[PDB]
Order: sequence, then C-alpha cells, then structure tokens
Amino acid sequence: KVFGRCELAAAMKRHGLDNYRGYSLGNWVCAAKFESNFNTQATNRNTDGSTDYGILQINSRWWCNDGRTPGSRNLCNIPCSALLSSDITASVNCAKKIVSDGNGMNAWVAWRNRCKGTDVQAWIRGCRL
Ligand SMILES: [Cl-]
Ligand SMILES: [Cl-]
Ligand SMILES: [Cl-]
Ligand SMILES: [Cl-]
Ligand code: NA
Repeated sequence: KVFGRCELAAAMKRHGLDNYRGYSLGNWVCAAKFESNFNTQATNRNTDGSTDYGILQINSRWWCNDGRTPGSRNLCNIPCSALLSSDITASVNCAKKIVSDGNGMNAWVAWRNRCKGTDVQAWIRGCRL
C-alpha cells in the first residue's frame, strides 16, 4: 500500500506514534517519506546481506526474522514480512522498540540526514488530525 501523507500521519497517530519517545508526528512522517516513499512494500538490501522492510525500512540484522541474515536477532519477534502489510501495526510496534533502544530516531540514518533539525511539522501541515 502506498499511503498518502496525511493518511499515514493519521494511521501513525492512531497507533500511538505521535510524540512517542518525544518525537512529534512530523518526524515519523518525514522518516517514512525518505525511507519508503510511503510504500509499505518497500525493501532494500544492505551490503552486509541484511534487508530493510516496510514503511520505516526496519532492518533484519536486529529487529525481524527473514531467515537469511546470519547471526541476526529478531528483537520485535516478527517475520520481516509482517512489516510489508497494508496495516502498519507491526511496523509501528517495532519502531517503538527501535526508537527506545538508546539513539532515538538516529537509528534511521535517513531521518538523521534528511529530517533531523528541519521543519518536520510541514509533513503534517494541512492534515485533519
Ligand atoms: Cl501500491
Ligand atoms: Cl510535527
Ligand atoms: Cl536469519
Ligand atoms: Cl531521543
Ligand atoms: Na533477523
């Protein structure tokens, strides 16, 4: 599923992501924009052989099981496929664990490089929330 901007903001809010760990909703929307272009089926292979999955490009090295990342963990206790669903519940639940892991949203390198410090409220501008 390819979400609209405000559609995704609303789904993230429903699932309690807004201001989770102090990160306003526009931070999450901006991160999704640059990680997946709002496409739940986004995947991207890393050089190390891990894969990133879904709207927030969550990595199999630590967070989900795909059966093909040797030595990896599955800290969200989910198949990485669950991260590609139209329903974002698994992605949001796992994102909450990632953002609580110590480095905040810096776990998402695209958020650090393209969202951090910017006018992230623009991402929820105009949205009926
Ligand atoms: Cl689609
Ligand atoms: Cl915001
Ligand atoms: Cl594995
Ligand atoms: Cl933080
Ligand atoms: Na894994």
